[PDB]
Amino acid sequence: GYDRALSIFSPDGHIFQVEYALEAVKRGTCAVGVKGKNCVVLGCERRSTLKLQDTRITPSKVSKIDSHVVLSFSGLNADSRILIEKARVEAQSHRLTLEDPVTVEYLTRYVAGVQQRYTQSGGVR
Amino acid sequence: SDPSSINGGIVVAMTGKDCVAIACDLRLGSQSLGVSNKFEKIFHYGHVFLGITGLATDVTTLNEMFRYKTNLYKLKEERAIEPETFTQLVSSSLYERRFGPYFVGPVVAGINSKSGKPFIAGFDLIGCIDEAKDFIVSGTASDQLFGMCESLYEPNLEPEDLFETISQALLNAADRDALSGWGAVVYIIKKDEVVKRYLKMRQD
Amino acid sequence: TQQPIVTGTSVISMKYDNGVIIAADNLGSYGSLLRFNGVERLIPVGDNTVVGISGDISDMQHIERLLKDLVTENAYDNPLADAEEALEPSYIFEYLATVMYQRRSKMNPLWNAIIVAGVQSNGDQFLRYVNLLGVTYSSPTLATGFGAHMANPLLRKVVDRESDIPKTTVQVAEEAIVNAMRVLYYRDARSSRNFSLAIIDKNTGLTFKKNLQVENMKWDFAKDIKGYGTQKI
Amino acid sequence: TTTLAFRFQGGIIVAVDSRATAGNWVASQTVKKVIEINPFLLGTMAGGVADCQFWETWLGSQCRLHELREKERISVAAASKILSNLVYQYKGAGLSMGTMICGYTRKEGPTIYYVDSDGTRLKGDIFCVGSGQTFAYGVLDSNYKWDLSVEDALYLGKRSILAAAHRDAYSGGSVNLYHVTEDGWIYHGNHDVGELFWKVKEEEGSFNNVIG
Amino acid sequence: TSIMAVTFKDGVILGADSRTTTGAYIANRVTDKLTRVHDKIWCCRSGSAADTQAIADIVQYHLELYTSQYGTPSTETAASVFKELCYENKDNLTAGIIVAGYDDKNKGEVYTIPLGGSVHKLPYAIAGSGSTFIYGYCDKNFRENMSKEETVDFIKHSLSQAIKWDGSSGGVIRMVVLTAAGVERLIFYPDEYEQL
Amino acid sequence: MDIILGIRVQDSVILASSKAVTRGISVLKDSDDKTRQLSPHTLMSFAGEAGDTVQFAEYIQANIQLYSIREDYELSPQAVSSFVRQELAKSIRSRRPYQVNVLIGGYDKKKNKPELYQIDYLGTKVELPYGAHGYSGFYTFSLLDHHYRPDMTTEEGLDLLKLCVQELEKRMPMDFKGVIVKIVDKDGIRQVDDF
Amino acid sequence: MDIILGIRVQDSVILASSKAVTRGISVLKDSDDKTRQLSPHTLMSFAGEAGDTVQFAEYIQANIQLYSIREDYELSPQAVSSFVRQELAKSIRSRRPYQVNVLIGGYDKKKNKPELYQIDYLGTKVELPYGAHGYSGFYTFSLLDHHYRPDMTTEEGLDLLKLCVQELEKRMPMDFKGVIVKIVDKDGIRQVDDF
Amino acid sequence: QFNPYGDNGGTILGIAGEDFAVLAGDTRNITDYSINSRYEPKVFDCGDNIVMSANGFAADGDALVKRFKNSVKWYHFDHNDKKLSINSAARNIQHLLYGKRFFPYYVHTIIAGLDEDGKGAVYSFDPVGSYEREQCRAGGAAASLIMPFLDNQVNFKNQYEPGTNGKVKKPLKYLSVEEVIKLVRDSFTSATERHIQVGDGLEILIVTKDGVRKEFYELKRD
Amino acid sequence: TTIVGVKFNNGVVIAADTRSTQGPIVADKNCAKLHRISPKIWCAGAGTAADTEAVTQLIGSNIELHSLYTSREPRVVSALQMLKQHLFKYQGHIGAYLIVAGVDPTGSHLFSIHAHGSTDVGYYLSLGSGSLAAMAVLESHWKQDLTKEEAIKLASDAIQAGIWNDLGSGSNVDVCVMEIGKDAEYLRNYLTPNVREEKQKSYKFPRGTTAVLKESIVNICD
Ligand SMILES: *[C@@](C)(CO)[C@](*)(O)[C@H](CC(C)C)NC(=O)[C@H](Cc1ccccc1)NC(=O)[C@H](CC(C)C)NC(=O)[C@H](CCc1ccccc1)NC(=O)CN1CCOCC1
Ligand SMILES: *[C@@](C)(CO)[C@](*)(O)[C@H](CC(C)C)NC(=O)[C@H](Cc1ccccc1)NC(=O)[C@H](CC(C)C)NC(=O)[C@H](CCc1ccccc1)NC(=O)CN1CCOCC1
Ligand SMILES: *[C@@](C)(CO)[C@](*)(O)[C@H](CC(C)C)NC(=O)[C@H](Cc1ccccc1)NC(=O)[C@H](CC(C)C)NC(=O)[C@H](CCc1ccccc1)NC(=O)CN1CCOCC1
Ligand SMILES: [Cl-]
Ligand SMILES: [Mg+2]
Ligand SMILES: [Mg+2]
Repeated sequence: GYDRALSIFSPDGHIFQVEYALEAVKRGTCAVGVKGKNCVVLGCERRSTLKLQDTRITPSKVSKIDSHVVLSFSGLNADSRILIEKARVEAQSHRLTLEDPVTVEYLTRYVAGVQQRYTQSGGVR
Repeated sequence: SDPSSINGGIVVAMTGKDCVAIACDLRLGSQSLGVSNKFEKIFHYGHVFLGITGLATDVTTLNEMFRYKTNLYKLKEERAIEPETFTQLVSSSLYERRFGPYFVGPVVAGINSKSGKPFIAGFDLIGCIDEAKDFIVSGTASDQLFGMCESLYEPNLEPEDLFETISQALLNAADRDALSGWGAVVYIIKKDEVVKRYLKMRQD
Repeated sequence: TQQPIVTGTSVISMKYDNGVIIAADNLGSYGSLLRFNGVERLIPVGDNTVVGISGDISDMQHIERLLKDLVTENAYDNPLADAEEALEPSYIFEYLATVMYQRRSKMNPLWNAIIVAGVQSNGDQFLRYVNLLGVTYSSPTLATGFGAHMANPLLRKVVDRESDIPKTTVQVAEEAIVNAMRVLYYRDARSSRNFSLAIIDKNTGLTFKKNLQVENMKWDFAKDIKGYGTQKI
Repeated sequence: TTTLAFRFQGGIIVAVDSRATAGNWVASQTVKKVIEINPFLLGTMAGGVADCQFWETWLGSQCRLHELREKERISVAAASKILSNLVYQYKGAGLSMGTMICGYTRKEGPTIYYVDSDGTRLKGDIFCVGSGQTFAYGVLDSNYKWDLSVEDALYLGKRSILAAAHRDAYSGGSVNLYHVTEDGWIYHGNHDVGELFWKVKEEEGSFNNVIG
Repeated sequence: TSIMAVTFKDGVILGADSRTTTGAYIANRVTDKLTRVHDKIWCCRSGSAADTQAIADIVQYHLELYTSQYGTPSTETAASVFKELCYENKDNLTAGIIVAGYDDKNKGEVYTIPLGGSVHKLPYAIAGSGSTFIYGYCDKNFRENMSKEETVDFIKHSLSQAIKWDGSSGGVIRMVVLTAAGVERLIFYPDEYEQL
Repeated sequence: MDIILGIRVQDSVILASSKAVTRGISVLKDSDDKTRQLSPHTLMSFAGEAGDTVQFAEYIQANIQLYSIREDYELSPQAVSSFVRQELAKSIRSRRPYQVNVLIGGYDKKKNKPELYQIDYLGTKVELPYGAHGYSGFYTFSLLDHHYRPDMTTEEGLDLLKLCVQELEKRMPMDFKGVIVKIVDKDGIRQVDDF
Repeated sequence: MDIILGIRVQDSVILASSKAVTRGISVLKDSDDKTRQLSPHTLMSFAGEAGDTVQFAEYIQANIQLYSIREDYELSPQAVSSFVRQELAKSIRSRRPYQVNVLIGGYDKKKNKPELYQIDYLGTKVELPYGAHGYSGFYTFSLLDHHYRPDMTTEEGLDLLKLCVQELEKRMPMDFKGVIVKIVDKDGIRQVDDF
Repeated sequence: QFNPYGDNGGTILGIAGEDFAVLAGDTRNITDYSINSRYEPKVFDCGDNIVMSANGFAADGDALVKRFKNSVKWYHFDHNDKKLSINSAARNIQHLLYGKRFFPYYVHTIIAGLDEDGKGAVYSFDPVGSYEREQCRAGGAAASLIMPFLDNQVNFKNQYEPGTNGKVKKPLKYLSVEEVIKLVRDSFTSATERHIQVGDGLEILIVTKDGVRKEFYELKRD
Repeated sequence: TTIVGVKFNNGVVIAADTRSTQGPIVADKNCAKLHRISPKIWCAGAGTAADTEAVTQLIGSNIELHSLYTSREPRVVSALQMLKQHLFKYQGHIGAYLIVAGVDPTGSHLFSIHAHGSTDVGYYLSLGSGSLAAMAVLESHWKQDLTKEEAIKLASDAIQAGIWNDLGSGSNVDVCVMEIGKDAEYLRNYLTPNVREEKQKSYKFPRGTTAVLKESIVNICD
């Protein structure tokens, strides 16, 4: 198996691969979240250099993780699908064992834990 | 389906100074289910006492059989049967069913009216006589009774003291056995008086 | 899960004032067939330990190879291999006891009963038993198979407890062993006349006696025995 | 064993005996068959002692890890399901367990779950578990009402174990009582059947089958 | 057991070891397996000790009652009575018996009766668990019309080997000579026969 | 066959017996009377192996009726119970034993007392204030230990019996289709039609 | 576990499932719901080995719910039934197979038709107008062969179902403590509270 | 077919006092009807004032003691030479036993020592790891003989105050070390009389705050 | 059980231990295993206890009737023949293992009988679970031309070997000497090397310790 440590420290105490991953987020389309007194709203930008698009079938920017939680993102589109899939599976697993849907904090903690694991595992970016 | 441990129960006997004692519990059950708490296991034919443990139907049958036989004995002999002689009769009757036996553990106790000597005996299911100076045990808690008797017993105990020893032997043995208990009876037997006492014990 | 094929019968042993004695016959039985007659079942380890083995012979030969290899491995990087860091009887036993219990726990035992006899570096007598189940015990006298039933009673008349060990000489001890072997020839149907004996003394060391025979036997009274009950001829 | 627990107006009553057996040998009369998982959760034990004792104490460790991770006490449902999912993994291997997980939480209220070694998990108001469960049911069912007082409910639980202790050969020793409220579980003492039987017989006038 | 019977010029000789076992324990090391059913008609017993003894006792009773009415019975007649008991009770018996006897008309004769209860007249016969190891030896060394000394040596050497290889055989070698002269008992001890 | 119960009160003996007869996965009948009158003041209920039960009950009935005619006299409940026990005690060591368990309820006219006897297929006899055969006892005995008193009336005994049937209908796995109830007292034997 | 029934009528599918849970000689519960909603218009009832039943039902439930979230779309009853069959077909050659029999009732919104599937623990699937698992079928199939028509209403289907339960309560040996009834149609899944 | 279990006989006994605790056991070792050794100890000092005995199949017994002794050694290495309390030892032993739940150690285990308040403590285990603290326990071949005697003499079971109409029980009290040793000796002589696998010798280990003392007594050798 | 028989100059001697077992439990500590068939013919019995007593009493009864019928003292071979044919008929189901010995007009005799009905002759014999321990002693110390006192010593020594080494055997040694021309002497408890030591404590209870519910006088008279 491919083992190489890709995410490592530099002399100044930075992990460049993690910081360069932030640059990919900066390149991505804008996404905003605002919460009111009795609601939350998620807004997302879509770039207009792409005409002749089919909006029926094109992957939407906001994804349902469960019937009560949603997830939007900024950055590499392909990478986001992997996180969304893992989150959706964990959501159903939680309902199965705890007999209660996930809290938003719990779901976030899981997704964040996956992202962290990919910063100190060999052979992955 | 082990005939000797379906119903449960115990019997113990002891000797003292010019006296004998025989005791038993009152339980009759069907495996885990307790059914009756009035099922006495000690019987007597004249001055000779017989205790029987094991399969309850055979306990009843053998009592009825030995009443039958001792009644005829007395009519022909014109005297009461003695413990030594009755012991031989029990042995003969059990061995007669060698290859289809009564599933029982009998115990004889009494005082010979001629000599005055205290006498006890035990048997296995096919009739082997087990004579003893000190004590005889029988039933589903025989291991427990053997341990209690071997430590508590001393020779030449007075009737009042002997009562305490045999009662404590039975009670503490019964409480370590699931199929024994639910009450107890003790018989103190002197040359020409016999006292019967019911013991207070835990009812579980 | 095994069944034993070629088998060896009793191994007997005891302690005396200055050391230990051990013996076993030279037979390799194939069921009722007395197949092999030149089989040595006492195996020395150094000049201070003898291991006597009964049961399956193929498993015995495997244990021989393990002991042989243990000597080799102990000599590696060990300047004191023939002195302070030599193999003790207690080391050899504990190794075998470990193996026997591990094999039974894997449901694939070495089908044997083993007695390790020897003298320690401080002069103390060593005698301990181990079998296919991994069961271990020690006693002034030890025996396997039929020996346990017939030899032990005879050997316990000489040494009945610990305090009888200083009062027992090597002459008296050997006499009792040799007698016990004769009794086994009379009464064990898988024994032979030929046997080996080994003495380990704290002063005179290891003495290994081969090709011994059972002698001074009583058979003459057989001529007087006729029939099985009422026959007079 | 005989164990029970029932739900009522004033919370949950839990009652157990204290006998342990190996065949007909009475091995102990003083065994603890209730396990205190936390101030709001209880577990009852029937079947194999080692199995029950080992895995229910394991269950407590898993419940403690939940509240450390989630900053909140575990639900009775989630606690019972950890145990039922564990024993399901071992299904066929020969584990022997009849357990009841009892407790109170805000979202659930007073709750009882039956969990056993062949994987059965059931929510319910009344359960009796063990070799003497039928004897306990007989008394409990015939005297149960939802509107029982705390005092009367405690007694009925005690009296039901006593009934089983008397008739079942593999039940006895003493009765251990527990009451579970919105504030947590409360212990209501150890009661020896040696003294309790006669006390109940005299005061109540019951047990006329026995020689007084 | 190892047992055999051999005919020769002057009559017939029976031979046997003296070992009785329970598993691997020797219950008797000086057993007599050669047993009299009539003056000059004997038998070698193998198999179950209880069965063979009970059979031999019944035969001896039959031949004693035969003699009282019809005089001395033939060796064939004796074998027939053994057969009748062994065959009709084959389901309940474990007995391998050799029958041997001396007539003046018929001289020496040997009948063997295996487990099934069949009868076989032979010049010589071997049986028992130890016999398996000496089929080769006995076939190569047996001659007809041997002398007394030659026949004693043949049986001694044969049983020696049977004993050497069979764990269920051992002890002393008992023999019984049957001739016109009478009945002679011989015994041979381990120190002699082992080093042959 | 399955459920048979018995309760002895002050002045009477009450027997309750299930009405169902089931073979395989089919309830063949729901009105079966599992009892026989042995004499005017003695009643026997029964349960066990198919065929054996009725064959045994009627055999006992015939023998007791024969005795009554011969002596012009009614045997006591104690005497009848002893006869039945001995017949079962003989049976257990036969080539093919009777697999039948019975309850005998009777009123002794000489003693003016009700009597209830429980006898199993081995010939194990006991006199009891209340009794049951089979799995029924695992519920009813503990219940009766609590609610039973020795000085109860017949009406009180019927209410006590309703409490047993209700519990069995709640906790028993099989549908036994209710019970037929009969009372034995000084005036003989009668059936309760509405239960 | 024991009794599960299913009937497909003109515009709906009706599932009836027994409420009893019995272990040994004790009915531990009389209000057990032997079903799980897999999706808004699909319902699965189940019966079989203790533990296996609920474990299997919830495992299927989780997988179908996962699919719904991923695709934002409801799988057809036919598609769900095929997924369930394959899982049971895998199971039967495992080290320890799931011993669970199921009925799947659903309303296909694209076809505007009700559908009922019967699947056993081996993975044997069939689409049927009416179905049953276990010993229930030995009574209900012949009954439905007589009284069932394809154009019946939901109310007619409920009366037809009452006729089945009545027969089972008359002839079945065990007390199954009644049934919970649920209807699946164009408007989803609902429970009948008074049956 | 190979049978991995055997029975080595013998019996063991543990009693606890106010400031002490004893663990006794006979020295006889047997297989079937033969004696293997008249003196083969099976009660061991395991360190930290904890004594232990695992009676039944000797090979499993030795293995368990060996593993617990080693568990004490590593407890010191990993937790700065901290003393392993009797309650902690008991829990650790449950895990040792239950680890082989599906191929069990065939033994009855008893440990003895002082608790953290200095008071006497006795714990007892079944073959698969259940445990319970008690004042009193007998284990092994003669357990059924000795245990009921202990209920009567240590815990005063079935004994009432004379003249009180069986209403007042005999009050519980701690026994002196002298009185306890008397009960142990009598228990084993009685067991020797009526059980064939018990005899030869008796070895008692006493545990106080001062340490672990030994006493030996002869038993009948038949 | 351990039982033996030894021949000497002018007769024969037999011996036996006195332990009776019930599994691993000692039922009787001093039971008699030496049986009288006739005055000068005696029997040592091992195996099933009820069978050995019943078979010895039946043959003993028939031997007495035979003796009276023939006006002759009974012979050992007659007892032997009657025992073997009875045991054979029952195909081993009557579990009696006997050593038969005695003196009669023909001389002194020593035989053994097994349960299936086979018999053996010998100068020295041993039966029972401790027969191997006893036979080891007999094979070691037996010689031709033993005196009376030498034979008693050898026989009791062989029984002792069984007592100490066999778990099936124990307690005391019983002996019976049968010499030609003299009465047979039955030496009950010839050796008693297993006396129970003094107990450490008296377990005499204070009067009133046991709780009582009812008292009543029992009528034994007519
Ligand atoms: C009521 C009292 C009856 O079931 C309860 O159900 C209690 C449950 C409470 C205490 C948690 N159950 C028992 O007491 C339980 C019944 C039982 C027995 C065996 C298997 C399953 C259930 N008893 C036990 O678990 C006893 C506990 C005491 C201390 C002896 N343990 C044993 O019987 C052990 C271990 C059993 C075992 C399980 C799995 C694999 C192997 C073994 N067995 C022994 O100690 C062996 N035996 C004791 C008798 O002496 C010879 C050796
Ligand atoms: C050689 C040994 C083999 O051919 C000879 O044939 C001799 C014949 C001589 C003695 C006439 N055979 C034996 O010694 C014979 C071997 C034998 C064993 C079992 C069945 C058939 C043959 N041994 C015996 O007959 C002994 C004699 C006793 C010890 C004095 N008897 C037993 O071993 C009995 C036999 C019971 C029996 C079984 C089947 C058919 C008939 C009888 N068996 C036991 O006592 C069982 N024993 C219990 C303890 O465990 C070991 C076995
Ligand atoms: C030594 C001890 C063993 O080599 C001796 O051989 C002695 C012989 C003397 C006493 C004559 N043998 C015994 O002590 C003998 C051992 C034994 C056990 C079982 C079968 C054969 C031999 N003990 C007995 O025979 C006892 C005698 C009692 C203690 C007075 N009897 C039992 O143990 C009976 C055996 C009954 C039996 C029936 C059918 C076939 C064979 C044997 N068993 C019981 O009593 C056990 N159980 C008690 C509960 O009720 C049911 C029976
Ligand atoms: Cl023979
Ligand atoms: Mg109870
Ligand atoms: Mg002994």
